[PDB]
Amino acid sequence: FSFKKLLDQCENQELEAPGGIATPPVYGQLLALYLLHNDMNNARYLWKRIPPAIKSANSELGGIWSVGQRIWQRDFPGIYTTINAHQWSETVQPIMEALRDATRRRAFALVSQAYTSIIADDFAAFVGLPVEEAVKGILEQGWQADSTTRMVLPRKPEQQLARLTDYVAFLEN
Amino acid sequence: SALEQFVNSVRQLSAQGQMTQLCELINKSGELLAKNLSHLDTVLGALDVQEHSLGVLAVLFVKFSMPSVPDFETLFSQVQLFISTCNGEHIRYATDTFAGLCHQLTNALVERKQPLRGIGILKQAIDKMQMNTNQLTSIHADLCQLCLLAKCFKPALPYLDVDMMDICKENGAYDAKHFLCYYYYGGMIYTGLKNFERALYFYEQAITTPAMAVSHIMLESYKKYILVSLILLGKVQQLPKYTSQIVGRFIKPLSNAYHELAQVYSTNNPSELRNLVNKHSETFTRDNNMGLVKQCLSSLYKKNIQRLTKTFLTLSLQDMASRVQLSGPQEAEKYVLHMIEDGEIFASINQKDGMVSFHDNPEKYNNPAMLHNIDQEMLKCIELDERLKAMDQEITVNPQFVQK
Amino acid sequence: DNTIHGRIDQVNQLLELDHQKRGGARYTALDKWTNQLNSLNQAVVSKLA
Amino acid sequence: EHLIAQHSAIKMLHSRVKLILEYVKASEAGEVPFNHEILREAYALCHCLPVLSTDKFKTDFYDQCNDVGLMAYLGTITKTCNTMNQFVNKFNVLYDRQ
Amino acid sequence: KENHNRTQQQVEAEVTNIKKTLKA
Amino acid sequence: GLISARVDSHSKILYARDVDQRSTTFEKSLLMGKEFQRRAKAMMLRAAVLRNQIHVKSP
Repeated sequence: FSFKKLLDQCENQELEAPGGIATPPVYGQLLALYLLHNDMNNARYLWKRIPPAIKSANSELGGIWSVGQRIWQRDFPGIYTTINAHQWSETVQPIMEALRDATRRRAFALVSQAYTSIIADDFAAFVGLPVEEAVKGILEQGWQADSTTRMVLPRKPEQQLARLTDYVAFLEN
Repeated sequence: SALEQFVNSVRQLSAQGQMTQLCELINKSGELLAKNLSHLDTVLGALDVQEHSLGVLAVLFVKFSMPSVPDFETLFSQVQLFISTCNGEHIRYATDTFAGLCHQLTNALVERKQPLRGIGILKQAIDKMQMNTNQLTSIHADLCQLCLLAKCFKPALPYLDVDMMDICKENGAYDAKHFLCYYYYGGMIYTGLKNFERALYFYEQAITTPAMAVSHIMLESYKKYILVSLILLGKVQQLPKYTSQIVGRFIKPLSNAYHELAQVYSTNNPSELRNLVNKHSETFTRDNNMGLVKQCLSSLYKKNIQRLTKTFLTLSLQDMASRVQLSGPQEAEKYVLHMIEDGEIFASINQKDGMVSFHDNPEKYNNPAMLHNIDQEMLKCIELDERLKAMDQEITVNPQFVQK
Repeated sequence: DNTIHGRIDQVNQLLELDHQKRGGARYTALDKWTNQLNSLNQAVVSKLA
Repeated sequence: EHLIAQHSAIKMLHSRVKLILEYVKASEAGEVPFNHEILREAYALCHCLPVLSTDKFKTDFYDQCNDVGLMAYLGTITKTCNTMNQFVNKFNVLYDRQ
Repeated sequence: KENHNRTQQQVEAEVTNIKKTLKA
Repeated sequence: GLISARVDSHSKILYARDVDQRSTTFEKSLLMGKEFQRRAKAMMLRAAVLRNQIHVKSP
């Protein structure tokens, strides 16, 4: 969509724009946008190469590498709790508004084939909703819950003729 | 005084041919060339700079001291502008001082600890010095180190995903150090991004270099080769037949901790592996690959769990976390869930009964999308055969290959 | 003693007889071809030592 | 030479479907007496398409396609191995120092 | 097919010419 | 490779499994193709280094 273009723009402004060190705005923007695309391998090195002067001056970046560890050591309640802890200017607010949706869709896709019967209490922590609100919204998708025990059962949801001629012309030379 | 004759000569000898004598008179040096030439550099660059600027800058940069003294910012700007807009195919007549200039820039940046500015410079120098994109140059070993000392692994990815088929001679020079360093640093970069399948290949292409003496860039390409092979596969892969015998004579005995680690990672038992990591903790941390070893310990569990799929159709979580020695059904649940999420295993958890059911039924080859996979794999072989024929006909017509 | 071509099912008290014969000669030939190419390729490559 | 044997049979089916279409259009606009039988058989012929688009068909068809694709893949691997051997033999003549 | 055999015949002609001029 | 069976340790039932010839053939053929391409690339690089005569001297 539009986030990939922003990502490559910050990559270019990190490489060739500065005299070795870029501005904290683009630094934090890139750090937070790496997490959205699930690229923790690059994000760890981005945090490791940050000079130890932006970290001690612009402390907000230290906040962003507080969501990341939660993705690193996979912990969905940790992700949801840490996202709702800090706040910055209008540079990461739409980043951590699509990160929320991405994480909540990742959890839904995770408990759709890994689990065939899961407690509703654990499902609420996975998706990131209150248990009562989670169970009622589950039933629309067709997943059959089971009350009085809280055991939701997730349920699974033009040139060929040219190519063959190209293969024949190659085999026979 | 005299330089005015030299400056004018390059002005008139160039733009009319006579390119053979140009490199001859450039090689005549000038005995420090009256190092105050910083003023004449800009005027000499008629049209798209020139070639004599390379000769001036090569001498300027390697005064074996005070690069150009504190003129660094100006020197760096001159180098950057020159490399960005040198243009012309003339820059390929002297791929002996161009590589030297890039190497000197890399060494200065590494010494000054700013290996991020040069990643953008040695990206046009590579692009504007090789014939095609499948040719290995001595500069490829500089970018792969600049983007490794300054953790920025993604810029080097376009230059590591090409299967090289030719190596630039560079009109002399190009010692084996550059070839070994490129295929070692590329392996390190690929390992850092957790692409082990190609990191193993890159390390292997450095071990099998022809050799007659032990070099301390092939030792730390066998030590890491063992670990990457133990992570990606369950065992140490067999090195190719044409491997130099030096690896099997001195390199192997020098790496004895890693062979012991593989020996323990041959009988599946994490208890001994955890002890061996600590007993040899000095060797594994002196070689700096401590952290690539703990990945082997963490991968032993993931290998054992996958080995459970070949015998069982439904296992209990408490019972499962007693053969792989995970010590707890709660931790075995997350160990299985992580492996399912990564596409390493095919299983489903049942928290009600608390049991893991193994499916073992990924795919039946009746998909119109698998046809795409077969088509791509066939096209890659077709292109490979075309390349082989192309660089076979160039030998069939060689005048030397008619007398023998 | 190779007299009944079937298998018993103890938990269901059944007897499942073998009646279907898929193509077993084409896939065996393809396996032999693949296994022989896997060795021919190595023999060809090792000549460039 | 194989595609021409299938180019002379499609050219016969096309030159009949075209004639039937021309007759149907002539009957519509009005050029020949309205014959009910012909215009009913033409309706049945039109209703006969597609020919057997069931779900089991597009698994056997793809089975066959994938089997032939794998056979073609192995054929190209064999030809590339032959070219490999030819190049290696031609190379270990010039660049031989033993 | 025509292009491949033209290329093969041209390579053969070049090799024959090289063989002929080699007799010097 | 003595018994082609799978244990079901819930009702304690030993099931007999049957290998799919077609899927096994496809898997092993694709793996062979991947290895062949890897070896081809390695050999081409070996030819380049042998042609350029790249080696490390004892000095």
